[PDB]
Amino acid sequence: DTNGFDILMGQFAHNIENIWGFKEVVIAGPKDYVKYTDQYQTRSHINFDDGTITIETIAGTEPAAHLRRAIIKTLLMGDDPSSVDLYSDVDDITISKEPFLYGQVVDNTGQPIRWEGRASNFADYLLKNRLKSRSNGLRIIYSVTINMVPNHLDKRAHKYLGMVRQASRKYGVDESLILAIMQTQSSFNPYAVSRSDALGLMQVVQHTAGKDVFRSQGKSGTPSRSFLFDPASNIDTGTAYLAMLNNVYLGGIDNPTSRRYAVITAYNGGAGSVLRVFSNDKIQAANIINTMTPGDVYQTLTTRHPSAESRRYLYKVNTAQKSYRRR
Ligand SMILES: CO[C@@H]1O[C@H](CO)[C@@H](O[C@@H]2O[C@H](CO)[C@@H](O[C@@H]3O[C@H](CO)[C@@H](O[C@@H]4O[C@H](CO)[C@@H](O)[C@H](O)[C@H]4NC(C)=O)[C@H](O[C@H](C)C(=O)O)[C@H]3NC(C)=O)[C@H](O)[C@H]2NC(C)=O)[C@H](O[C@H](C)C(=O)O)[C@H]1NC(C)=O
Repeated sequence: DTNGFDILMGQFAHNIENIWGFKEVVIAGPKDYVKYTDQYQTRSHINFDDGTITIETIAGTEPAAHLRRAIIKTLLMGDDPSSVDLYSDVDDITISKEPFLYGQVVDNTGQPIRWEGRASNFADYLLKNRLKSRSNGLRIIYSVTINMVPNHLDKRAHKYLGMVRQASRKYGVDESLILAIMQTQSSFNPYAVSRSDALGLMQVVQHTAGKDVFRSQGKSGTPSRSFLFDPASNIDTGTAYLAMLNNVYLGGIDNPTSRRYAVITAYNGGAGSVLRVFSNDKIQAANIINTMTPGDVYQTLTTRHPSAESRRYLYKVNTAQKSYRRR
């Protein structure tokens, strides 16, 4: 095991904790892109659920200078998530004719940003007119907040719809379920990384779901971090696990709506945990489910299942699915 990945997460967080204070240890998550540059002095934070871009620095020397730098690079960054290291300070951000953010944010001119010229003017504007300052209690932080367009979610999702269509046809899993999961888990952030090393758009863990999927396809080993950070691959894997959950691990459930509630919960909690909500023996755990209505099942799962994380998850995913379901 290269748990030596845990180690440099530990090293990463401690390097930040040293420089920013334990009060300011902001680190990438499933719905939050956070990239440190300039030796942990400058950080760029995209918050994908709230539609905000926050670019901070704590450097006491020419803060505007390299706020400007992060601002231009972040706006123009070409999404290759598999080549970006959010647990590192090395600048592995690349400028692209087609920035990942293109269309999700407009300058104060109202124009989408794709050229270094326009990006530059916009940085200069923000620096002159929206420069903010804060202090942790012990040292001064300079920042710029950039609001993303109101329909930024839809813009982002548009990138992956084709993949979702394909995966859905392939594995017989509803588009709306894939989209509802993906939205809930990452808000369609391809750089998404969790505290349990779930990876990518559909937040797939390598040694559990990833391993199962490979095995179920005559394939050997476990998907790498590069693989699960490639949109197409990740969505195909996640969707495959959705199908594996639905046919194999939870096929005992007869009612498709009840199976779905079970499948959704299990995607986050494991089918094991889900079955052991009805009882320790998979057999009549399944038929206790076969006695209840789906409203029951959704009830019993949203209230009486161990992981609080899961109980909210099922509520969340079903709530999103209802909006992606109608066409
Ligand atoms: C962003 O939030 C994170 O979301 C992730 C999902 O989007 C979620 O990851 C999921 O976590 C659960 C466990 O927490 C995990 O479920 C396990 O899955 C494996 C693989 O199918 C099961 O192991 C198999 O068990 C069967 C029999 O049941 C065996 O026959 C088979 O051989 C086993 N295969 C392997 C490779 O071991 C496992 O079943 C256990 C062993 C059991 O029956 O008791 C499941 N666990 C449980 C408890 O049932 C799920 O697959 C995993 N990944 C995905 C893509 O869904 C994150 O959860 C993390 C890991 C967490 O625990 O916090 C979510 N949270 C975070 C913080 O990242």
